[PDB]
Amino acid sequence: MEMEKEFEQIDKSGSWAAIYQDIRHEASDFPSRVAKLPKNKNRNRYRDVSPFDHSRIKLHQEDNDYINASLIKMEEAQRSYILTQGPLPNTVGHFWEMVWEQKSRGVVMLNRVMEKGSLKCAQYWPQKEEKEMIFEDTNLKLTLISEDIKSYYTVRQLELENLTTQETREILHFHYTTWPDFGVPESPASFLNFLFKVRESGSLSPEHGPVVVHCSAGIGRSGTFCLADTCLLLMDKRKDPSSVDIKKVLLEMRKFRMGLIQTADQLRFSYLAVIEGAKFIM
Ligand SMILES: COc1ccc2c(c1)OC[C@H]1CN3C(=O)CCN3[C@@H]21
Repeated sequence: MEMEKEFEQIDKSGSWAAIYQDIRHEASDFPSRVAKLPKNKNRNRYRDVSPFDHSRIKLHQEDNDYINASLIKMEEAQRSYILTQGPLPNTVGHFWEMVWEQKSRGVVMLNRVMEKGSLKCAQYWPQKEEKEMIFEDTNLKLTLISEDIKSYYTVRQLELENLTTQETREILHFHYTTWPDFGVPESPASFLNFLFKVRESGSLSPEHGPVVVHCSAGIGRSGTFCLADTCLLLMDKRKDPSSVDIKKVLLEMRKFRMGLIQTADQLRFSYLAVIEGAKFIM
């Protein structure tokens, strides 16, 4: 079925939970043996969210190459994404090592450091120009260059220096600051505006390594972001845009990381975002 009328048909019939449970039943199951090794316990935030072995990002280290991060490679859309958890106190150096080694231009953050009165990820970037951060375990230096605070999101320019080689690179930090502590946003307008700002920066384009996107677990809000981006790109590429099937795209993405889209409300919100976004594109 088309999307917008499939949408109204699920609303009128109140069957979002049944649709979402079907997706959960059909989703791929692949091994995640490296994630479960005892030496990696303090590298995982949640015991039930792990990268598959076949698609995990490897650190360029011989001691321990493990990080909780997955490469989502979308062949028809010609887009790739790295989805990862919010960094932990003992993985902030690994996080920036990955950004460096994978040649990423941008980092997309969809959570606040504290939500619901609890810490959802480490404070992993500097807040003042004159107070830079040094990660001694991976030999990197990170400096805040500029910050632009808007009503729904903040964009930061950062400098990452590999202290071994003295090479430097500019990284863009796109921080969506207004996702509610509970539920999903009422309108997709600010989320879509944010997606378009990331696009306009070059961070999603083939001349760079894959964008790094995270929330707390790296599957819910993060899944909404890449699912909406890929569906909109396919609607531009194809002769028949009504052929784009958001449930099929989501199941394709779940071949590369488990659990993408965590609730039936997130599934409905993803439909809404693609529907509204397809009208603005034209
Ligand atoms: C309904 O709310 C929105 C918000 C943003 C946008 C929407 C609808 O339409 C599609 C794209 C096209 N676009 C740009 O190119 C810049 C921002 N907008 C995006």
